[PDB]
Amino acid sequence: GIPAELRPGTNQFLTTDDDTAAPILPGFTPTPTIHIPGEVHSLLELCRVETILEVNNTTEATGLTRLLIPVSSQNKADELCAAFMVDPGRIGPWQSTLVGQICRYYTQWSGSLKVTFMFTGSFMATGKMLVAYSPPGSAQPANRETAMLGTHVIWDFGLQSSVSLVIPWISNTAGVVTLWYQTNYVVPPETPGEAYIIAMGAAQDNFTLKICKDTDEV
Amino acid sequence: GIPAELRPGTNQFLTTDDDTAAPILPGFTPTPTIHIPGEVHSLLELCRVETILEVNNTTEATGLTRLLIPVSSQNKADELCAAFMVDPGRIGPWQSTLVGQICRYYTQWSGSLKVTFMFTGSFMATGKMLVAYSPPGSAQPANRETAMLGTHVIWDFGLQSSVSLVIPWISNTAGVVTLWYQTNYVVPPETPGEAYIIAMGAAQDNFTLKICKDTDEV
Amino acid sequence: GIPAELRPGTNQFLTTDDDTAAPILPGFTPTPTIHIPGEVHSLLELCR
Amino acid sequence: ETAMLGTHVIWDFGLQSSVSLVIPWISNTAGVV
Amino acid sequence: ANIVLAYGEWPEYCPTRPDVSVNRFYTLDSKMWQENSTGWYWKFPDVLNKTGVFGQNAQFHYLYRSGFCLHVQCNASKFHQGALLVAVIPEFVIAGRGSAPHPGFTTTFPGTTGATFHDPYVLDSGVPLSQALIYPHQWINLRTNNCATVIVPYINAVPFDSAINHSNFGLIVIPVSPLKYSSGATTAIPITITIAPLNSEFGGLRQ
Amino acid sequence: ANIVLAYGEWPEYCPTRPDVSVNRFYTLDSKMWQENSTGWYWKFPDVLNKTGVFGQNAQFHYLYRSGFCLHVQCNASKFHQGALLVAVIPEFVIAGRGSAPHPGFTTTFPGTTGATFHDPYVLDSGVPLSQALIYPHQWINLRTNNCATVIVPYINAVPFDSAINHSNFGLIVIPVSPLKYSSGATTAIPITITIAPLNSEFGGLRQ
Amino acid sequence: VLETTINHFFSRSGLVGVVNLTDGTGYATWDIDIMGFVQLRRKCEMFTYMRFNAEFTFVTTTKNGEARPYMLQYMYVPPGAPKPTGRDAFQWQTATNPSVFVKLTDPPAQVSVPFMSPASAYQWFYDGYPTYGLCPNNMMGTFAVRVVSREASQLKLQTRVYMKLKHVRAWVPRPIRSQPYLKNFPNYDSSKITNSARDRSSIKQAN
Amino acid sequence: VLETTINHFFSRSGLVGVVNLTDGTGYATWDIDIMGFVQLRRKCEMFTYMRFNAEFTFVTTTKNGEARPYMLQYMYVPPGAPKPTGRDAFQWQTATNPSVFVKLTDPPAQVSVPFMSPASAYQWFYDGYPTYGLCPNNMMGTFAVRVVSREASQLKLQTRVYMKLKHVRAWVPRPIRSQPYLKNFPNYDSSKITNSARDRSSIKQAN
Repeated sequence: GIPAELRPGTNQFLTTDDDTAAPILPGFTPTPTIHIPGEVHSLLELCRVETILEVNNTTEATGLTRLLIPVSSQNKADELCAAFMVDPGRIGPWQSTLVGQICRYYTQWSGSLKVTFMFTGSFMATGKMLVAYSPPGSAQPANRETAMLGTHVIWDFGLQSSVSLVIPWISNTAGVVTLWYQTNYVVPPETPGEAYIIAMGAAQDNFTLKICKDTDEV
Repeated sequence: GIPAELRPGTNQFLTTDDDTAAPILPGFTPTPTIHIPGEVHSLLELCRVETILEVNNTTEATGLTRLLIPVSSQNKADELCAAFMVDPGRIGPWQSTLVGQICRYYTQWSGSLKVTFMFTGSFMATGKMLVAYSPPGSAQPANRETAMLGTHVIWDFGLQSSVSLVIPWISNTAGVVTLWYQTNYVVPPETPGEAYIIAMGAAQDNFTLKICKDTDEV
Repeated sequence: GIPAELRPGTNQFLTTDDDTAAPILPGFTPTPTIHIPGEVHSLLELCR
Repeated sequence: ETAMLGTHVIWDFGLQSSVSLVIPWISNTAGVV
Repeated sequence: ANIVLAYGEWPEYCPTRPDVSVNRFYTLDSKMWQENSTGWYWKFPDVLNKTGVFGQNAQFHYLYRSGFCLHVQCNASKFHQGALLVAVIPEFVIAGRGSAPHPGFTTTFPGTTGATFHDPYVLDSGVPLSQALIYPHQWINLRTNNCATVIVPYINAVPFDSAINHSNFGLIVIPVSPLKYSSGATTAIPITITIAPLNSEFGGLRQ
Repeated sequence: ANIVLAYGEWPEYCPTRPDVSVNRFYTLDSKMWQENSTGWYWKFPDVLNKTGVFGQNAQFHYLYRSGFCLHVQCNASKFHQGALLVAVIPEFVIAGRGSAPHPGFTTTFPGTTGATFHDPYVLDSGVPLSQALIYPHQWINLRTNNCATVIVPYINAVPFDSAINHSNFGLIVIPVSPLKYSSGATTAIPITITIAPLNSEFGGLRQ
Repeated sequence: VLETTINHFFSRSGLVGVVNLTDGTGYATWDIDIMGFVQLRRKCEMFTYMRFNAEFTFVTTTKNGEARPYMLQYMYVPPGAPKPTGRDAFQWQTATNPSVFVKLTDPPAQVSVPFMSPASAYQWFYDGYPTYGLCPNNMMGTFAVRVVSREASQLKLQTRVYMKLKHVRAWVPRPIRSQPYLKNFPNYDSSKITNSARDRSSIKQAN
Repeated sequence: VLETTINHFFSRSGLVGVVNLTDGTGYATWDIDIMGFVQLRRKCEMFTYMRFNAEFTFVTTTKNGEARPYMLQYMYVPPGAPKPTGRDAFQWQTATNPSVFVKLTDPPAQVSVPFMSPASAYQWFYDGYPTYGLCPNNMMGTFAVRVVSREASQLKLQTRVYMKLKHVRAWVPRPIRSQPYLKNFPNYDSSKITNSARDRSSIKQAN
């Protein structure tokens, strides 16, 4: 007969509460654990993998062609190839990647994003591409030289067929990655004058996510 | 007046729950334990004892004759004597043994089964018998030489009157044990030309049972 | 606010139960025990 | 695919322009390459 | 050989322990195993209740406790075929067969003559005979061996109990394989049982 | 180079482990990548189910467990452009496309010939292809490399399972970048797959 | 290694009786027995000697289901003590019969009856005379229910008893029954005998 | 560093089913499944193998909302065990099916079902034949509800089940689904295909 008074908060079912429950089958052991490869421990492990962005999500595009940035020989220098924002939670190109899907299950995120471009053109066809990152709050650059001043990477197809651009930091106006025709898409005779670039994004060791939430894709 | 809130799951009677109850007669000692031989501690101890299978469970058979596999002299070689599946939980010959009755109180089981055949014929009558075990998923062999290739034991009545066949492993399509007339049932003059074989089954040190359940024999 | 669920068997008065009760006069001492001869401790002493 | 199961060598022109196939043993029905 | 220790336990000592001729070998009347035979059973305290010194002790002592050395032998020829299961069944409660009849003393306690099984398949108890190998048992095969030795200790929830109104265990022999023979052979072969009550104790010497 | 260890795990040993010619290199028929191609998939236990020693073992053994060394090569010229994603998908469940159809064995288990993707965008499973890089994958760029090596260990919730009724994983190759070429070039370029089953174990030798 | 032990084999609460009050008889008794229901009778009869503590839970309800806060008395009458005869009879007030007072709206009453047989173990197969062979050594007591009130209400009640065994030991296993039960005596049907195995087409067909 | 773990990613109770009693059918069953609702189906299908213990809470209510103290029975039927067919059928009284007796006015009933698959992990993508590809390895049991009463009341009920996962491990992550679901099979619509990203004006506009 120990004294005990029912403090308020009893007689209630708290959904979030981490409290134990009486087992249905006490003393019943489960199947012993075996070694299954590919064990996960956090969603960050799923966030740090490169995944294709749907940068060509514009209209009049079929299924597979929506993942491809079309580059052509008949495009002048100092011209814009493609542009997309950096924030993955908001709808757009990042609605297709995995980090832009996992971050929709949370409310807040903060870390450095990695963007990769991989070129699918003839080995005999080369060119140059300016990949410029516009920090948040700055409008989309209208000219190639304005985009050149900020963070950028000069990408040469002849030497590197896949370039990386680490974005310093983003949070929950967003930050724009633009693709600029630096010189041209030169092409030898008897070779298609139209190639494609695929954009793939991921996260880094700085990425953290706070406060879960239910998605709206369903 | 220690703080304490009634977490959900109170005010309920959980049948499975392993929780204490207030004794009706507190402080009342029971009769002191004496040494009674034959103490049991698990159902596995009851499973590892040989017990007769009802392999002759076909129709038009009386009580005692349902446990006997009839072998006769007027049966050619390369012929089938009797066949029965290995799984004890499913109805059939194992519905009569003890391991096939205890395993009906559970849902799942996994281990090696032992099958024994004991011959009841004249000491002057000998013969040969092929005991073949067909692994699960393989249909019942139609010929003696197809059954010979797999797991088998050559059984000679003149030397051994009781043979053992350890089944490698079974789980919850089943596995078939077949009895083949290898040569013949030779018989001296003035001696019956019809004998019997009794089949008895058990379990091994590998047998385990998971998740209890209520039987349907009642 | 420690977690605690009311296991079945509560809200009942078990006559046999050997459970404590709240004293009517807490902290009130009884008359100190004196030596009274003929003390009993079991019914066996009365049986022999 | 029937020829693939036995002894074989996968020959890629881009990498190797000349491949070798040692035949295990022959004697005096014959063996086919 | 054919030695079997029931439950790996030996009849033992904790009363008056005579152990002079009460431990001698009593041999019951042989049973004639026939081709239509169905089996027999013996409730052991009842079996020895009128056999000389053991009978005198058991009938005139209130309490009793002892083990038993059992030897079942079937004398058959090499031209006879058949099998015999010899099991000891602690508290072998013979049941009725009313579709409520209450057997009778001739069945429940059959004496040194024993009684036959009406339905050997159900063991006259509603339990299938196939599972009867859970008990301390012994196979007798006319082709292999004739002697079946079982040493059964004292199996009871109480250290002592009366030997006249309670049956400690039952001994059953059942022809699972029917006896078969040719023309001119012995149509009924005998089964012999010998009893050696090791470590006998008696108490409460009633008149 | 182009070496990839799936999940940083190697096919390994715990049955009968032949490992004489069951571990040899089986090379499937080349697939002709065209400009309108949509991709192909191979369920691996099904792929080798009739290829010599592995086929004999798999069809006639109940249980099976092994890893795999995979080599996907696309023989293209320097005047051809295109990209190819080579991913291994554990339990690649091919789904139906009824707006309830139940595919068919030609699709679910396509054999050594493989089957094409009807809707490569949804992976014929309702999942977008963009996120398919979560699996152990490899890019094949006709401008950079031709060989794509993936070493996949045994991925299963149970140590052994049948190789005839269950597909451990599926291997998919998809032209994310359509094949483009000029006039006079090879209109269809080949894709070659070689399989090396490291550390094979078999059990339950059925007929 | 835990789900096969005797303790785990027997520890699960289950309905062992149904009791109906009327409160026009007013009361209702229920003698404690394990063999009231076939499912649990078939489990305890698998052994010879058992020794356990039983926990009884009473899930009482009204005819419709709704529970007005009526007060109840569950009285445990150990063997030897006379059972109540009426609603207002003097055996209800006996202090030596343990009693439990609960309301209808209160959680079910739960009590623990210890192993209190005169012998050292229970036994439901008694071979002898005290089918017959009924042993008074295992009575376990009685349970009586009534509504306590200075005036007899009109409430109609139906009580359900759930019994759970713990600290349970068993000795001398014996075959599980196959014949249908006919309540204390292992009577079966001589004519209607159910073969322990279902009949098939022929002995040479595995299925 | 805590809100991104799998344990935290999955540990939150949520509605997994709706159950309606009528008590004129009298009872109502509900087979345990995770893919009943799209929100939680989309989360568990992100992985291949999962291993967890599920906690079920039943928030039952009347049609209006008011709760008379009626008594309820939540019976858990593990896979293999037959499910109840009627209100008074004999499967309700089976002692091996765990049961929970609570009142309407009592707090919600809460129970914990452990990881009890025959395999070492669950899997909702099974590639093979036992779309098809349904694995009996993950059934997790059943839940049945009825009002216990000697007479069938007229109460109308509606039960809500809330399931919470803990001690949860996952293996082999896979893409989250984008196509709408069509209940066990990953069927999608061939014609109606929803692009994972919303369409914008042109590829050169960042917004």
